Amino acid sequence: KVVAATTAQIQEFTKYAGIAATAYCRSVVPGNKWDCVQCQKWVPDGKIITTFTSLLSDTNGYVLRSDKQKTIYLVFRGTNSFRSAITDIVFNFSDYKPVKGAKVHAGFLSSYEQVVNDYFPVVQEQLTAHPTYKVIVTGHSLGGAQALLAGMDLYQREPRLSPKNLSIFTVGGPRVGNPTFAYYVESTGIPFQRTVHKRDIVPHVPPQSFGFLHPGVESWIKSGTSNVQICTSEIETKDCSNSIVPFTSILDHLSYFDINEGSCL
Repeated sequence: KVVAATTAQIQEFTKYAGIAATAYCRSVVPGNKWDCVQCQKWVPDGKIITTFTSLLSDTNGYVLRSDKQKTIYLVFRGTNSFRSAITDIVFNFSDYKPVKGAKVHAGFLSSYEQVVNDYFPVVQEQLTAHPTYKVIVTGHSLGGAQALLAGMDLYQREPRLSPKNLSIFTVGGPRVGNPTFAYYVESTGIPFQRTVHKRDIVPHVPPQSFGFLHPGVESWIKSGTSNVQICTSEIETKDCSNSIVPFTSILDHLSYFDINEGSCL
């Protein structure tokens, strides 16, 4: 139930932290260029299909297609001022209208409704252009809450996406919903991989005392770069990053497998 990660999996989890890091380069969004170091390192033939920015909540993201890897990537990020994203949050809920009994964080859902009409027809269009390709959704920090709600809404509202071609990856993701929402997520069968690095605070906020719970399987970077234990349950265990609480840190939020997550370095 608590395995070490095969280097093959450490490679996979690193590829996606590197793509989530690209969303912080201005030149990618709103710059509309794929010429950043991480960019070119993980998906060299990427064609940026779109970028969208929400000036209201500073939720940015982009749709990217890679004919080589047969993947359509949906990537998000919120604000990169992370000490004010954490101190200025409200741990209140909104109803998750698709599922009876579910509720998600109120602010992350209002940032999501703000940008859904900017990616969703573009993704749909690329699956009609490219029907054999898979959709990977990804992000760091607040961008991880958007990614989980994004992959769940693509599941709900697009017939062609299912566990065969929809995948979700986040590094640094906050919790998003109450236990019924968590339950529904693992019930979809969409693979969700939540990596958290060492003592990073943000997967620990909003806390369980307020009613929030994480779905998906946790892969914890314990020491440095290849020491990743996997808590293979699809609901969160106290066996992985929850064991270090309250000895928590915002500084571990800022690099994942040694890639800067926050400043495009």
